[PDB]
Amino acid sequence: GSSGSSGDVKDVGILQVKVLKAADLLAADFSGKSDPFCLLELGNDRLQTHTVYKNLNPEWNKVFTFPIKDIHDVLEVTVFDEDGDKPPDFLGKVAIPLLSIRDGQPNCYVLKNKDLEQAFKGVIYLEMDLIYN
Repeated sequence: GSSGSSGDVKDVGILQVKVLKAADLLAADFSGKSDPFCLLELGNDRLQTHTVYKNLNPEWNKVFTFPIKDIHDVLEVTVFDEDGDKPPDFLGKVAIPLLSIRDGQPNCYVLKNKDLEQAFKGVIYLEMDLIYN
């Protein structure tokens, strides 16, 4: 038991993500509401947040931990909008290199679409943290 689990390569660190919430979220329906959701995808594993209905600003406030295989990786949080039988739609994205991760400060990351060159609509607040084994 005491012995460790030595064997598989030693990871460089761990990326701790914390989904706070979303502000100024575009409205899919005419009424003025939507059922968006945050979907974290890194390396090979992926995790999403609880889907909130009848709310333009879902207070996710969740946490997600993923192994850091390559320090040259980049986490991307794509928020879509679930529409019943119909599949989810793309409502902007956010690309941020782990390196950038300096401190656990609330840094707002505007939702930029494939054309990062410009913006899309509203912004988001994601709190990430870089850890080292």
